[PDB]
Amino acid sequence: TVKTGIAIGLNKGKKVTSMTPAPKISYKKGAASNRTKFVRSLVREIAGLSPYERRLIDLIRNSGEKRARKVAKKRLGSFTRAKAKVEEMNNIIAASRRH
Amino acid sequence: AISKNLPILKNHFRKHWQERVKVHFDQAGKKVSRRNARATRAAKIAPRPLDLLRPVVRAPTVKYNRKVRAGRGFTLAEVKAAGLTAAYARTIGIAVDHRRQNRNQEIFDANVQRLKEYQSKIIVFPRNGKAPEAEQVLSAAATFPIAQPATDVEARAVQDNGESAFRTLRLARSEKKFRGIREKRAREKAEAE
Amino acid sequence: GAYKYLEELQRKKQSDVLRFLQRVRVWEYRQKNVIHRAARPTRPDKARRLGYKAKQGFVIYRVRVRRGNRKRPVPKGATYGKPTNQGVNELKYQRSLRATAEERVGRRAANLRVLNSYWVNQDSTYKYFEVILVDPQHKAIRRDARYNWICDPVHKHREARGLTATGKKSRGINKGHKFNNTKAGRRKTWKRQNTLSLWRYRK
Amino acid sequence: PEYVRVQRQKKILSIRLKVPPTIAQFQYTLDRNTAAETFKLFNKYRPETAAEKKERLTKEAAAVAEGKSKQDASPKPYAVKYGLNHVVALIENKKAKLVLIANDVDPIELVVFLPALCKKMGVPYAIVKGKARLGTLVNQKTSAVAALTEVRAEDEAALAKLVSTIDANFADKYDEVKKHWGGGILGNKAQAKMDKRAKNSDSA
RNA sequence: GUUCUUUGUAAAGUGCCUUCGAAGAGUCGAGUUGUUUGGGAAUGCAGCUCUAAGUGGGUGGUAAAUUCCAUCUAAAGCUAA
RNA sequence: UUGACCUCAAAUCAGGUAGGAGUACCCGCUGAACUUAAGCAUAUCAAUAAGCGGAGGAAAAGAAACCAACCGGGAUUGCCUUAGUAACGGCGAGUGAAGCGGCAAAAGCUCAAAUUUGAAAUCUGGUACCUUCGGUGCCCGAGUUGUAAUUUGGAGAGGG
Repeated sequence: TVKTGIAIGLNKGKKVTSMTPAPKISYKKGAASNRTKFVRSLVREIAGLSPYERRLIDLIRNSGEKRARKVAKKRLGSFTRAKAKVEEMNNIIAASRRH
Repeated sequence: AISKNLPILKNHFRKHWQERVKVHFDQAGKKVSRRNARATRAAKIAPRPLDLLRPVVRAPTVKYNRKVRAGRGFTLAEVKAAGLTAAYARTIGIAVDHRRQNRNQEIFDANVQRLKEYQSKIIVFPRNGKAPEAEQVLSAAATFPIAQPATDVEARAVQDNGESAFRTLRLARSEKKFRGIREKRAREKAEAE
Repeated sequence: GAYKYLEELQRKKQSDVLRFLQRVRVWEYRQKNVIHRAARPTRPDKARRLGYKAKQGFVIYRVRVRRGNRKRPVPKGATYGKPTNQGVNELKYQRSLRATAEERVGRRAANLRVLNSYWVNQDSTYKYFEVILVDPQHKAIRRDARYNWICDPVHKHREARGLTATGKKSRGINKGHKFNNTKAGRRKTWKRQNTLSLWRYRK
Repeated sequence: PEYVRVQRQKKILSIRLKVPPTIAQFQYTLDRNTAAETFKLFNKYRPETAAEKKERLTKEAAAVAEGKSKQDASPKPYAVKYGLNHVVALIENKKAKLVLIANDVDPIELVVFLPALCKKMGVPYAIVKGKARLGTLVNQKTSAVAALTEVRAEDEAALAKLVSTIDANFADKYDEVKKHWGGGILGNKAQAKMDKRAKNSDSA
């Protein structure tokens, strides 16, 4: 990052020599796996899309993604966590049955 | 209730302070049981101090970033810079604060110096039993004092660059201020259609 | 692995065999009895990783729990006081209903020490749970500091106190500014933050 | 009494109700022919236990601490195999050379990943009826999670024979019961009498 | 401290390259309610409804959207002073 | 025909444990009023009285889904401190902090997540005997719905 030396500004501190840490796996907490993705994909086969999944996938193929964005919005609550749920189904749509 | 000029005082005594009270009449007493544990600890502990190895780590804020502070344990980055492992370094007499890390090399130095003077002074005996006793030094932390990482010098020559330093702050602050709105005009002349 | 197949499985309780367990164990409950004893784990992925071990000195307590609230005891529509309190059926229950179950099987056989309960079936009239029991009497757990700590009389009626999952949860005691009001034991910090303690040479 | 009450409605109340594609594939169990030879052939595959574990310490007493035998002494185990997590992870890496899926297991939940596995990891299986009869020739209890990644060159003959029989009469009829919703079989009451209703109000 | 005995094809630590590194859900937060409460457009806690995920997710004390980051790993556990 | 099989249970139950006491102090739930506002519901009283559930000398807390914005810091606990302030409150009466600094005292760790399978190999009990808080010859069961044994994030695991 580096500072400027000035007591304020973009960086209100000292340009003192930085350094690097070790591989703290507590910055690696967001991990997947060949054992988990095997299961997470084997899941959509052992059970696949449930009642809520059928419901919302038809909401995109209804009036758009903005409409299906306020459906998963009424299921999780995080407008941003919802945008995640949106592209995940287009992965069920395009990636699975589209080609 | 209110009569004649006096300060408006907020004295939280509407409840039963006269029930959940504790005047430290145990001041000098619990203070003495303190020094007692010291000597009772020792008899047991054999030749190891009332405290273990604590580092020199600078303090946070705009108020305490001025001087260092008696750190907690010891990172494993500073642990292998000394030459040993934590499951074995703690079984010696050095603290290990693994949840914390070092982001400065200037201080990492003053802290790696504390690991050399301390280890070269630890007469350690195995599972022999004879253990050639070499007494012990009271407090471990009061034996390796605040080596306040380089306070620099206190007598140099005159240097003037004519920036005023006062406007280097009137503008240093104007830097972080109009950053977003000066990028608003810089957003127009950023994209070329 | 195998158990993690069910770890991700014990997550999508919405269709086929999972939604089918809604129309199967709901009746399994309203069949045996209400507060009873079971045999082997119903969801090995949870129990185990949460504290279950398939060895002697091991039993399970599957229990039926009622939902809703806790309407203020006071007979009829009388509360004897100022409106700030008044309300009756519209009253919370600071402890989770989950504790209700533990505190029941827990004190049906206090010879045991409650480890932790696990959710498995919610309805309308009820919200069901199950229990993993550690026995401080069989040499099967009384020969393993892997979980030996349980048998000590300092663990007397685990569930009815707050040393379980729902416990530290139903105590408000967790690390962080999210709990500054009570990052210490409720009345410890309370008595503390109000207590007027004075010195020898009062400063 | 109450123990016959709850257990009878348990599986028979599960039959009026429409069983998911995860189930229903049941009743579509092992034919009476497979049971006959899968009992006469699996009677030559029995794992270590009892006198077998004892006879092992006497043979290494004349080998390991005798003519210095490094880990190897007696012939490697050639019988039937077992293990939930053992035969579960076996199919996940093709290691299995025979699959026998758990018929019962009160909690059919920890055996839900057995079927969809052989799917995107092709391995011939047959949902065999006998979690107990399985425990008898494996000298265990009620697990039904059996494996067989090898055998002898005197019995591997009848192996490939039923290898294709189970595969076709089970593994290939599986890609079919994929869009199959079973169950819904009523009794004589709402059935034979349900005939008097629709037969005396429609085309009669 | 001394004496009678190898548990030993014994057991474990830092080194090198590499393939890896799973990491806990009727949780999480959202919704509304009432209490609590410095926590003020939720301080937690509980309620019935909803019920995910992994460059993700809790937090950054003013709602909300986009941009990363800083920051840490819940949903499991023992522990003297 | 014979024998398994899971659940249920059965019994002056082989054979084991549970209640309660005390109850300054603590860990939950619980729950106000009087009082104060010069009257008064919101508030306050007070998440206190009483109420009911449970231990132990301390039990609870306890290694971070913490604090921070800095060169950062660094388990919990309790202590001067912050400060009766920023702040909550007919923003009326009054309520009410934390992180820093200083501080005694200070400490670390364990289970599931893997395929060891060339090996159910482990743990309860009974039983001759013994150096008896247990042990080995003899004999069952829980457990294969993971006890052994590998595995805990700051890491660290199969191959070589």
